[PDB]
Amino acid sequence: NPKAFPLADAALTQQILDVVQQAANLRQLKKGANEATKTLNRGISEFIIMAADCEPIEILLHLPLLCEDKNVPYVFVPSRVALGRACGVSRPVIAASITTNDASAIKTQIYAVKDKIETLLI
Amino acid sequence: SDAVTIRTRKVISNPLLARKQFVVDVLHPNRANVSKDELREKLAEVYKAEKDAVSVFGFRTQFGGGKSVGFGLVYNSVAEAKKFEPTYRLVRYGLAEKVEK
Amino acid sequence: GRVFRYFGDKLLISEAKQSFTRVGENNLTCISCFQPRLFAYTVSKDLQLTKYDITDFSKRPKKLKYAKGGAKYIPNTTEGHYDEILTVAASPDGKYVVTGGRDRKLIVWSTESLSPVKVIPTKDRRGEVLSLAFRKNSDQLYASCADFKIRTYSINQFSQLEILYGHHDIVEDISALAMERCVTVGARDRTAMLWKIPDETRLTFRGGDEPQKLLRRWMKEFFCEGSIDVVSMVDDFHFITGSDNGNICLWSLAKKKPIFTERIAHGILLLQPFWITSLYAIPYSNVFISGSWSGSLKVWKISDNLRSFELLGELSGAKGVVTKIQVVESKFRILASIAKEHRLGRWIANVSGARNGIYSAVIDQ
Amino acid sequence: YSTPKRPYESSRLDAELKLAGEFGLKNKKEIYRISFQLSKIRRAARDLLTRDEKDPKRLFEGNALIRRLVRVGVLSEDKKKLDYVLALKVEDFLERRLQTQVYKLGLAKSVHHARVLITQRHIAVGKQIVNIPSFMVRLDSEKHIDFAPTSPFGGARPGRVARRNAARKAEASGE
Amino acid sequence: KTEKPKKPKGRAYKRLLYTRRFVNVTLVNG
Amino acid sequence: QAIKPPYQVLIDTNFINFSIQKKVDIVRGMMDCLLAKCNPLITDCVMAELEKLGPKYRIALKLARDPRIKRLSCSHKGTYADDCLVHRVLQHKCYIVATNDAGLKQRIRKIPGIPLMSVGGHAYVI
Repeated sequence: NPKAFPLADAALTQQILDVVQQAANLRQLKKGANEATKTLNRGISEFIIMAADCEPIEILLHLPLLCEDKNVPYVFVPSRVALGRACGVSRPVIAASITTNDASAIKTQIYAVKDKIETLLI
Repeated sequence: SDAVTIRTRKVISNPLLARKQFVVDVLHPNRANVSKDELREKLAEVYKAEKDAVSVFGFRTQFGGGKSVGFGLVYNSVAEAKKFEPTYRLVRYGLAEKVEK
Repeated sequence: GRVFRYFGDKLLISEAKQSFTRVGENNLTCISCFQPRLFAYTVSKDLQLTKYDITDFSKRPKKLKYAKGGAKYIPNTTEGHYDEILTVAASPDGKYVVTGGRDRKLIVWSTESLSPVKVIPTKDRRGEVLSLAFRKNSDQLYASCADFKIRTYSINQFSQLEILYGHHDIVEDISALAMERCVTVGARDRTAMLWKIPDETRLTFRGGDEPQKLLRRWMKEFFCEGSIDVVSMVDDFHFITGSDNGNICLWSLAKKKPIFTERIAHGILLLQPFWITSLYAIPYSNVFISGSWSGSLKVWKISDNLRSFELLGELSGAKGVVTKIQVVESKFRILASIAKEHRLGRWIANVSGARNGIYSAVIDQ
Repeated sequence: YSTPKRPYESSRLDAELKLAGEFGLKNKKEIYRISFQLSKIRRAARDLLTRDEKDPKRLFEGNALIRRLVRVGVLSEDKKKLDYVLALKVEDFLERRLQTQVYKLGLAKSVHHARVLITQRHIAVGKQIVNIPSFMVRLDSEKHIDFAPTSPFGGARPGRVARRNAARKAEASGE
Repeated sequence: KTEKPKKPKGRAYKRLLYTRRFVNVTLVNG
Repeated sequence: QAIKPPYQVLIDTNFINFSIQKKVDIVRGMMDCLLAKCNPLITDCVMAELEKLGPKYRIALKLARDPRIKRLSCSHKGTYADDCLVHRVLQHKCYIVATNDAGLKQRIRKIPGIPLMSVGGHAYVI
């Protein structure tokens, strides 16, 4: 009935745009529900960022269920436009996938953000 | 030969020594350590007195390259250079004889 | 070097002359106007610059000459644009006018015959030029680059002077005046830096304040800041910034925080606001103009204590995405390169009256 | 730097082979310099713990101790309460060297090839070509980590050894 | 003087052991 | 290895007995030479061993009964402080033992991964 949960608040979402901005510059990001789905099939994803303003929404409602099945952090952002902006990208992106990399220097940001997602999911 | 773009900073006229003194700002992309002469060649035709009315010295350059910072003088005449320049600078530019005892 | 032009209450905005020109280009990115005979210069994403006569305030801009690039100039020192041009800036002598964009080339042109007088490579694959800034009554061009580099040029020798470093996202907007200093935004570091070239100093002002504290203000009686889209330099001691949430921050150079902060001007439309895609302050005046894809140009008058500003009016005839505002005087004429999309190609959320062209408005006294 | 008390301690010598193989080192004194830098800092942190709360000596130098560690990138944002600098680890220091951070920013494809790149007058921080592997990155020049205008992979000159292969083709196949 | 040593020096000498230990400890920890 | 502060110390009766005869504080003696936070833990077998040194050494007993020290236990009838701490440290890699008993000292040398202690707060790494 809400269909917009969990929805990230302000400075958290700004933190999402910064970390996904850097990891997109560090090439640690997949764009597409097909792409993010296949990284969930490979288990090579850290967490998933989804847009709430996508019409229709049913094309990506399976992604929170699959993140529940694979124990993967996931959150909603209300803008696919700013979700495009974080990708270094000037068109709307609805699905963002943070790929697994232990050789990443912003891995502490990954741990803090996923700490906030697991703070919200409980 | 890379459009040197010589700048003159701190321009102060000293009329009782008949001169305008100024800090020489030189950038040099893709070029190193131009001359003492070509600077006296180029900076004559911004002030228009004479070639040997312009004195310039110093130039402890920027580390790594691309910039040189020195100090320059300009006179209104050559007898101002003949009577008020240091005697080695007149030796330096060639306009003085090297009497050695 | 302080503000001396106090003429805001005299402005005949309610009966200003409104006009619009449809032009042969898709998604214009910048308009550049020269004032000593008057001219205008427009670049679009169709790889075209167009030269205009605007000396008659009573009629539309007069189409004079046009230059169009293409794939013929793919090699970088080919004298022609092969990719989209983000900016245009007429030189203060009127002799040259320079274009540059995603082609990582700054190609400067003579204003007489529209011939490519020099092509300059950026020599960096990420060095796309987003904006150009001339020093007023000088030949020092300030080049904003996408690789976090700021490349400064001397025009008459066609040379490279130095490069500035420090921004953490791409330099979207840069402004400069007659003194040797320039304001730059990177907009996702959300820190704007002033740049003194001889002093070798910079000033870093910080934005992106949390709306949580604003929640306390909602208890006392919003929208997130992620992109400080534009900047405009008013005088030597104050300036203004425009954000992605209706916040137009009035700034003093002595204050780390904004001396004033404007919440939403162009409005909204769970809820989404407009951004600030255009911002022009005519220098040393008490007045400035804001423009967006909201459909009106909201003009605001700075208070004389330099502490706040107040609305003068709107221009509701410019439907579409306003990308660049120019204002010429003599009587005042306002030109605007209005487009169907954003300069950096950003998406439009069903903009009312999606059109390409130039909007103009004449305000008297 | 300083020598440890025990010269031969096997599991201690186990991890020294781990980190130097991880971080691409060449000396154990390189490890000893980092621990000796930590030894004086972690000493002085106990001294301010003996002082009262809101002590202006603890306020001024204890927070300047914070700001020097927030600058170099070691200290996080949430742990800015003077106790994580007692619960530290040495690998955070080894993380902040530019020898590894160029490899953390891809581009190096080996921890040993990266050292080879540094000594050959490669990557400039800004305009400053650096030839010291112990820089302790400023945390704000991280995205400015990029090749020189010369020294190719940054371009503008092929270099004479590529010119020999240019000369070995253009003179043999040519004239 | 002996012509026996051909084995690496310093960093390359440091290089070989970590490659060996990566082979050794992986089967050891299993 | 997985080594992080704070540090989990295990203290027996004999460590404290030499600590009180030398008038050196236990937790302060650790945190000076460990330079980090400690986790003081006492098993009940250490406390039940104090039940017979009681009529001469109540001073260490009230020193032991402080809220600074956290409770540790085993649920058995007949086990000691020696062999219970043999197998808890056996199935982990994170304990530190504060003692002076030479018999349990060699037992530290057998299992790798465990630091050593001494006369009252001089630390000895693995």
